[PDB]
Amino acid sequence: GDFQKLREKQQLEEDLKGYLDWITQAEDI
Amino acid sequence: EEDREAVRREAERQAQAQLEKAKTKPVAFAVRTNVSYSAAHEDDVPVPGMAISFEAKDFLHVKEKFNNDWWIGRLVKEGCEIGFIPSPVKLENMRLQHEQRAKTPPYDVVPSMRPVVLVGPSLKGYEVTDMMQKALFDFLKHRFEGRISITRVTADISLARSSLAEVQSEIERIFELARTLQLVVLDADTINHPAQLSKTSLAPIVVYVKISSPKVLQRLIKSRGKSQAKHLNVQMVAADKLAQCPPELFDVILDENQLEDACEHLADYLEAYWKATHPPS
Ligand SMILES: [Br-]
Ligand SMILES: [Br-]
Ligand SMILES: [Br-]
Ligand SMILES: [Br-]
Ligand SMILES: [Br-]
Ligand SMILES: [Br-]
Ligand SMILES: [Br-]
Ligand SMILES: [Br-]
Ligand SMILES: [Br-]
Ligand SMILES: [Br-]
Ligand SMILES: [Br-]
Ligand SMILES: [Br-]
Ligand SMILES: [Br-]
Ligand SMILES: [Br-]
Ligand SMILES: [Br-]
Ligand SMILES: [Br-]
Ligand SMILES: [Br-]
Repeated sequence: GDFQKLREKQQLEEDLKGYLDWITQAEDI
Repeated sequence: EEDREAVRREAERQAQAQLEKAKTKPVAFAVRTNVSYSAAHEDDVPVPGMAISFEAKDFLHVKEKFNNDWWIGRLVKEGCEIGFIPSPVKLENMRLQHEQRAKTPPYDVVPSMRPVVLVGPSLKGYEVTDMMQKALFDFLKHRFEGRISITRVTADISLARSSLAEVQSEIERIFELARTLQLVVLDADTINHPAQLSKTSLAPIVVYVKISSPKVLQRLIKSRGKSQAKHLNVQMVAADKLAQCPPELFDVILDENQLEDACEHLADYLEAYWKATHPPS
């Protein structure tokens, strides 16, 4: 449980969710 | 004496005259500078202290020609006002005079509003990039409604395939869209890298839509299905190339992971560009 890797991992989860949502917003135009 | 100080003080009045009168005039054309300038007394500015100063790669809006030595215009920058710009022959003459006492064109015409071009997060023509850029174009359309035109450019404008004439006419169209100082945004299919337009006179505002994490981009591509994941490598390689560029190659970098935050950043930048290009009356 390296903490730095934990928060990095969580940051990448947030990034991915954000971009997936971004793409979805483009799809419903 | 005050023999002479009749004419050479009426000249200064007649110069300040034209200068105030050009304040309301439209922009005749814009230039990107290749040289810097700061007025020295011996330069003999039609109104002392009224020459503009600029560095290389600045942008100038030119209103009119005062004489063979001086144009009237402004640095495209908030707070900067109308003043005198030395013409290319005047710049050459200052250099030549300077050499004598001690014994590469200076301006490129560019659109009056720099066209916005989006690059990234990867290659255009694939879903992740095309959809992420599409959301940005749609935002700008409404965010700047009444002050903007967003236009598709299919012709390969980096060539300045598409014939020479087809490219030239698209380039002329982009200049024309910017003539009345509305924001201009290009959806330019062929442009994936800033160096692609560097040799044109388009002088784009280059917006980098940046996904910081390659792992994130890979997952996004995979989310599109195997038809897109087949082309994973070429997209990953292209994103890595943008990531290697020095940040100064980009005018705006949007590395925000929420659409609304990326939009706000881009809008703030363009709103400030609007101010720089539209000085108060
Ligand atoms: Br001066
Ligand atoms: Br200035
Ligand atoms: Br500018
Ligand atoms: Br002004
Ligand atoms: Br001179
Ligand atoms: Br809006
Ligand atoms: Br539009
Ligand atoms: Br041709
Ligand atoms: Br450029
Ligand atoms: Br050009
Ligand atoms: Br990563
Ligand atoms: Br799959
Ligand atoms: Br397939
Ligand atoms: Br990358
Ligand atoms: Br930035
Ligand atoms: Br959002
Ligand atoms: Br900004």
